[PDB]
Amino acid sequence: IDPETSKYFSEIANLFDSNEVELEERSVICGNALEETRGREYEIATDYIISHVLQTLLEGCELDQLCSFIRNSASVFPAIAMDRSGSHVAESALKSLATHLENPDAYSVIEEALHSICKVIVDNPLDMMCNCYGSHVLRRLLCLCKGVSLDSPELYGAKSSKALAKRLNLPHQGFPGMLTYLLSGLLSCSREDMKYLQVDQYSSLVLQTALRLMLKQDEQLLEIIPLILRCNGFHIETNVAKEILESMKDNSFSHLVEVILEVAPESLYNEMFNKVFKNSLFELSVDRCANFVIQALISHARDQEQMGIMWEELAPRFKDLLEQGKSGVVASLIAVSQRLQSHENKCCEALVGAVCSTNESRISILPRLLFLDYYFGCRDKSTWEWAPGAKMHVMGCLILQGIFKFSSDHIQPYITSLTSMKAEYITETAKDSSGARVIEAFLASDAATKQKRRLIIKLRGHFGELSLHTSGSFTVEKCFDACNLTLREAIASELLDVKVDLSKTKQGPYLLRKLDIDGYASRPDQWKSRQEAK
RNA sequence: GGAUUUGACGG
Repeated sequence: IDPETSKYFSEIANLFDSNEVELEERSVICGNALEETRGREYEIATDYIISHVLQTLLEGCELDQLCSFIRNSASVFPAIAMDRSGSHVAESALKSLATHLENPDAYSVIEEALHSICKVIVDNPLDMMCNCYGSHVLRRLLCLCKGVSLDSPELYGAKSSKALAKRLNLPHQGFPGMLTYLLSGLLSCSREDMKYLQVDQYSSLVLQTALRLMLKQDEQLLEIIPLILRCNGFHIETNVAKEILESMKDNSFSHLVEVILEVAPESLYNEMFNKVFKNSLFELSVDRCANFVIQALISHARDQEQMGIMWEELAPRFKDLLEQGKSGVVASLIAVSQRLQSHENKCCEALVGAVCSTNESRISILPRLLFLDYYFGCRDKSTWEWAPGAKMHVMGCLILQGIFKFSSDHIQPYITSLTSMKAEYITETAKDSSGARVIEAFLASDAATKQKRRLIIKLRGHFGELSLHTSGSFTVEKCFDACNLTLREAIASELLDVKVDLSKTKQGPYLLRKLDIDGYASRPDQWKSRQEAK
C-alpha cells in the first residue's frame, strides 16, 4: 500500500469527520471511493488503518456500489473474512446489504451478491468455519440469508434472560434457497471432519447459529441434524450414540447439543432422549458443561413417560445437584413438570426435602432458597438463618418464581414459609431485585387472599423506601393492586411522604400517576371512592 | 421503569 493510497482514503475519512457534506453527496463519494479499491480489495480491507475507512464507505454507499464491491471482492472474500481487520470490513458489507432487505426492488440484486459470496465459501469452508474472525462473518451471513438484520445475542449465540425465561417457561422471507445452499456447503465434509467441527469452538458457534435460524423448518432440521451428529427414519445406531454421549462434556459440543435439543422435531428429540441421554442423566448433570445440555433436554421433554424417567434419575439427587452448583437442572425439571402437568407435587416435595432435611427445618425453605449459595456454602447448616445484606440467589429466586405458578395444593410448605417470614426478612426480600420477583409471583399465585394480605401487611412502613427502588416500585404497584381500600390508603400515605424524592426517579412519575398520589393528597375522599370502586 | 445459571468468542 503506497502513500498515495493511504492519503486518498485518509482524506476521504477526514472529509466525513467534517460535516461540510450532505447525506446525498456523502453516499456518492462513498461509492466513488469504493471504485479505488478495485484490484486490491484484499490489501485495502486487511490494512490495519484503512480497513476502518472501508467500513465507513461500505455502510455509507448505495446498493449498486455495494454489490459491485462484493462482486469484485468475491474471489478474496474468505481471506478478507478470516483477517483480524478484514473480517469487520466483510461484516460491514453484510450489515450494509441488510439495510436494503425491506426494499422489494432490491431482492434480486441482494440475492446475486449473496450468491457470489456463498459460492466462494462453499468451495472451501472448513478453515473459515473454525477461524475466530471468519466464524463471525459466517454467522452474520447465515442471519442475512434468513432475512434477519437485527443483531440478536441469542442468534450469535450469547446468553440472555429471554433464553433463560424460555428454558424455565417464564419476518422478512429472506433468501431460503441461499440459506439452504450455504448451510449444505458447510455440512458436506467427511464424518471424521464433522467429528472435529463438533468440538471446535468457532465451527460449533457457526452451526449453532444455523440451527437457530432453521427453527420450525422440520424437513431441513431432519436433514441437517443427522449430518451434524454423524448418524446419517432418523435412527442413532449404538456406536454413534456412544460417541455422541462421550463428547457431551466438551465445552464446544455441549453448546451445540443445547441448540440441537431446542430445535429438534419430536421424532428426533425422542430418539436422542432414548439412545443418548437416558440412564446418564445424573452423570451429565454434575458435569460443568453437560449439565446445560441436560437443562435443554429437560426443558424440551415431550410427554409424561419422559417426565417419569427424568424424575427417577434426578429427583433422588436434588440435594447433590444443589450442593454442587447445578440448581439450573433442578429449576428446569420443576418448570417442565408444570408444563407437562406431571410429577408436579413430587417435584415440589423433592425440592423441600433436598433443602430441609429435618421436619423442623422445613419452615425455612424460603430463606434457604433465596440465599441458596450462602446456605449450601455455610460452615454449620443447623444454625444458618439468613445472609444479612447479601444479594439474593438468581436461580433460587427463579425456582421460587416457578414454584408460585403451581396450584396452591402442591406448594403449601412454600406459601406457609413465605408468609411466616418476619417483617424485616420480607422487606429485605422486597428490596432485592431477585427477591422482589418471588414476592410478586406469590401475589399472582392462587394462594389465599388472607395469606397475601398477611404478607403485604408486614411491608407496612416500607412502601416509601420500596417505591424509590427501581425493582421495588413494581412490588409497590402489585401490592397496591392486591389490597383493599384500607391498605391502599396506607400505601398511598407512605408514597406521599417521599413524593419529592420519588418524582426524581425513573419509575416515580408512572407510580405517582397509577396510584393517583396527587389526588389522594388533594381530594382524599374522592380518591377513596374511586379506589373502593376497583 | 426491574435481577438473569455454573461452562466459550475479535482489529
